[PDB]
Amino acid sequence: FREVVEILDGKTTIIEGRITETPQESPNPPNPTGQCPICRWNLKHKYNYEDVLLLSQFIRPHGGMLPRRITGLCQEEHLKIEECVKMAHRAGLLPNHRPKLPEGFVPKSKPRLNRYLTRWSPRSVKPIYNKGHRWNKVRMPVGSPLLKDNVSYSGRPLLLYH
Amino acid sequence: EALAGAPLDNAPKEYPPKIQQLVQDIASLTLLEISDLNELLKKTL
Amino acid sequence: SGMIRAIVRAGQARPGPPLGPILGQRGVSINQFCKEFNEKTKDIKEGIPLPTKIFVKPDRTFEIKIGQPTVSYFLKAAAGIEKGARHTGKEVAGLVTLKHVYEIARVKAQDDAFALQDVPLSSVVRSIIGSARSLGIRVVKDLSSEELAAFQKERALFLAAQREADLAAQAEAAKK
Amino acid sequence: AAALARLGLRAVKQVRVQFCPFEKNVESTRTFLQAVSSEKVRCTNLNCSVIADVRHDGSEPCVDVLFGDGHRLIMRGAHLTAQEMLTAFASHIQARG
Amino acid sequence: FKTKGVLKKRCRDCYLVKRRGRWFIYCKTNPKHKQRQM
Amino acid sequence: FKTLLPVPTFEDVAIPEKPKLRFVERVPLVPKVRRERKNLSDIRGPSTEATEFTEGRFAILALGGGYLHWGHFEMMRLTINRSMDPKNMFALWRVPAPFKPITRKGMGQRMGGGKGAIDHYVTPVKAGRLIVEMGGRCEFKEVQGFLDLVAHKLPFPAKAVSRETLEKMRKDQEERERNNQNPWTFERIATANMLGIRKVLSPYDLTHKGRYWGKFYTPERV
Amino acid sequence: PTINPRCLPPPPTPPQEETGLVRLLRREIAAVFRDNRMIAVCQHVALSAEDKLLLRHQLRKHKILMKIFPNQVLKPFLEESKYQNLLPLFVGHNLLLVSEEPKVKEMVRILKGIPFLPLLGGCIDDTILSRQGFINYSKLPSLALVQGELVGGL
Amino acid sequence: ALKDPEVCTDPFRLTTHAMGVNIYKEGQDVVLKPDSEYPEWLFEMNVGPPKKLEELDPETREYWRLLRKHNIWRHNRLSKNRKF
RNA sequence: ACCAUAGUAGGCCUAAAAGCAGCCAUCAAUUGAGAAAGCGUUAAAGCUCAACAAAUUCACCAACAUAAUCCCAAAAACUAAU
Ligand code: FES
Ligand SMILES: [K+]
Ligand SMILES: [K+]
Ligand SMILES: [Mg+2]
Ligand SMILES: [Mg+2]
Ligand SMILES: [Mg+2]
Ligand SMILES: [Mg+2]
Ligand SMILES: [Zn+2]
Repeated sequence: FREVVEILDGKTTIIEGRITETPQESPNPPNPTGQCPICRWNLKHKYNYEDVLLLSQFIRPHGGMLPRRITGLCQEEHLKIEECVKMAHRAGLLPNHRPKLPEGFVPKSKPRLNRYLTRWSPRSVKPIYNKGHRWNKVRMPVGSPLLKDNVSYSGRPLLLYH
Repeated sequence: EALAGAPLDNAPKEYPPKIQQLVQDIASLTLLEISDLNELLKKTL
Repeated sequence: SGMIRAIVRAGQARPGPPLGPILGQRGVSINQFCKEFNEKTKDIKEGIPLPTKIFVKPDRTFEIKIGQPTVSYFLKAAAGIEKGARHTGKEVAGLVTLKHVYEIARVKAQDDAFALQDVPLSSVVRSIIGSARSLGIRVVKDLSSEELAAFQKERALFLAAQREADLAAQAEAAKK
Repeated sequence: AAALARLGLRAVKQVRVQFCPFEKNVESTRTFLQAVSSEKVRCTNLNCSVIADVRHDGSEPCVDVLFGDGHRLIMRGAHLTAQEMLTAFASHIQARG
Repeated sequence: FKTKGVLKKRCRDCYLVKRRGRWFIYCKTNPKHKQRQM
Repeated sequence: FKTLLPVPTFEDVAIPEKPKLRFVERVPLVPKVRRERKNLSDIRGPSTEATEFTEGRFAILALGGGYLHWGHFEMMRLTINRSMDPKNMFALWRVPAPFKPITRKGMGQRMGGGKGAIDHYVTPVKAGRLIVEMGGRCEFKEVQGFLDLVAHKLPFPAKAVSRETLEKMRKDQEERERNNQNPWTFERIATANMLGIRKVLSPYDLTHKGRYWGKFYTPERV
Repeated sequence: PTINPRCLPPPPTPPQEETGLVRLLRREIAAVFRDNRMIAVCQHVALSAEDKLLLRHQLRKHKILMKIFPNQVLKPFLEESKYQNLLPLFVGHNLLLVSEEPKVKEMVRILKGIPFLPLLGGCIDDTILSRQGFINYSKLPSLALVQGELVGGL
Repeated sequence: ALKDPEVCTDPFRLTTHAMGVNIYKEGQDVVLKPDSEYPEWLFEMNVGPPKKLEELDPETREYWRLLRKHNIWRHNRLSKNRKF
């Protein structure tokens, strides 16, 4: 990993990049012939938003997500990983990946409401004032359709809209 | 084949070996051959 | 402050259009151009078009450089026709030999457009041929006086038919 | 290159570029040099001199800039990318102007 | 703004952006190009 | 540096005289003084007439069924004429002039008395029938631009299609029907009279194979 | 499908066919690297159209020509050739200077007239030089002068 | 009011002298030299219609020169539906 | 992203038609760039898009307002289901 250092020394600015040692991939994957990293370790259709140990290897230190070009994930899996990271952050997990702002932490606000499997964002959903009867029912979404292909040990389909 | 490594002037210390062996070959000749070598060079150049 | 592309007759800078409104818009009087350009060339007949480059400076001063005339005037004069063909391709306006195109090449080879690039002699002649493609004048390998004369009579008859047709066409539009 | 033109390079006194073209980590320096030496950037002040120093065994691709205020911006670009170098150069112009 | 059904770019400077759960056409040069999906 | 792909060459296409669309009369020259029943079987089901290209290479394919009257003809004619190049484009009608009368009784009167007076004339159009066929020496991309506008304003849903595109969607309607992994299909159940389903289905559903319901055609049903 | 084809290893790579344009550049690069004694590389810089044309005219006065070749057909060619050591100079934007009967005294002078036109390096008579080598080569006398002084020293 | 100067109409002089070449008042008509003295390359150019796509050769820059021109024509036609 | 130079105000046309009312032709310099794809000008000038080079994740298409006494089972994405 590379980091940028900017130093001010008597009206003179020096900017330089330093290389930090980077952890490497594990030696033996179960499926050496795979293309994308997800299917190389037989992780296809076997991860969810709870799997922090997996979603913490495809995100930036400040909560952002790395581009698909660097990681090498396929387009189908990259969107699923992107969706899980968004759901993971809203769920309260990954507390060390937030930006540091000393001035904003002191003015506390209303206590955080615990949530999980939030498809949308908290500030972009409007109350369902007129729900409706059973023949035309406005169903609150839970989870994402991108995760409907995950393995179901019970065998019953996941209820995405409820 | 390949070309040379393009040495720089920061640490210029390695002269071509073809020149060095020419120096040894020239120095390995008698004065009579010096005149013959000189006359041929003068006639050609 | 900019560059002005103007075609002016040799030593015939008039105090009006198209020189007046264009050159005077940048803030340069015409009387200045009535002395600079007219005295710039005095051995060139008036009435011959001359594409000139005018560089207007921020202090309202100007610089003038004169180039070779346009290809259109050279080929029309070489073919002896007063104007180009109205319908290029359908009709041939004038007939010229390869000498006229080749001889024009040397005259335009010293133009600032071509001489700066140091283009070969084959480069200029092809451009003149290409310009002749849209000008209506066909390049001929070689012809004589009688072959050229026959074309003149045929062109005159077709021109005369069009000249009288235009007069009738104008009359129809006005009356109707 | 287009970014520098819009930000007014007139407040820049002198820019020099020192790099070894035969090295492997000088591609970023080359891209920075071509962006700052573009025609659009040039046509902003007719006194600034752009110097392209070329060496072989220097092994230190560096860029040095002097602003009108009098600050010395020197960034040794060997691991930095072209975008980072331009962004840092562009940022200082607004502050020191 | 202009509440419309389908969003189209009237000039090449219009850029799409999704805010508050809806797609907005925001334009910098011409403010009259601002459009809002309903 | 990129690859210089060859460009299509169109030199064997001849532009016929009067390439613009022919005017269509509002009413047929000989009016029909006898009012006939409003057949609805002329819309239901697939089309059997004018399903293949004759001269041109582009056409508007009618996915659904509907009625075209003189108003729609004017919209099709005016839009194409002012948007195409007469030197490189020629268009041909694929539907006849309006001939079927439509009856409208007087405003606000009690039911009964009989059929009213003839109001206007319409042209029945089934599903899969080309409407306007265009050809020329130009590529499909530019022709598609101003044909979707005409197809959008038609009553029935329609698309702008060409020779290659039409075959591709017909060669995909067969592959999707051959590789289907569902053991039961509408064709198998209806014909064999399984579950006594003939009491619910219509006799025309034997031929429609379940792809047609009323005037609506759903191409995704196998 | 049991396994998605994306996760499966890719099919055998189709053999790409070189077109005429690519093969035309292959022989022109071979030609310009064969009959020309001086090959000087440069970093192409976006200059004014009038200034760029002026540079062409000035180099024409000393019989010096300049050509531009894309890296798509030049890097593979130089890799298999004997000038593989010039690959680091052909990574980014580049410009090639071609001359017969090499003489860099009138070439460096034009280059030094524009302070933002770097001279990376090049090969002169199958000998790779840096900018400093070019400067030393410029101040060096010609063959007649050097050989004329050679007999004096001997 | 601005018109080109009167041109020669004699076929004999036009076939032997190019009047339009001499634009100087003090200059004179340049006499035609024998065609043998003329360089041979001026009798080799395509006098007639321009070369088509097939008359050229794939192993020649002329084919790619014309194919490049055709690509621009194809791109221009497809751009007729610009809304910007 | 980057980047724009030749014949040349092409002929004709018009009060003026300079790639950009229309007609006609659509050749040609340069490794590279259309007698022009769009904007603009009274006409010019000018901006932009194709072509140089540089460079290379992917990018066809899929957006649609509201009713009157008070919303309307409560709630739930995995412990094994022909
Ligand atoms: S390529 Fe197999 S899961 Fe990504
Ligand atoms: K519709
Ligand atoms: K015009
Ligand atoms: Mg060309
Ligand atoms: Mg471009
Ligand atoms: Mg409303
Ligand atoms: Mg209740
Ligand atoms: Zn806009």
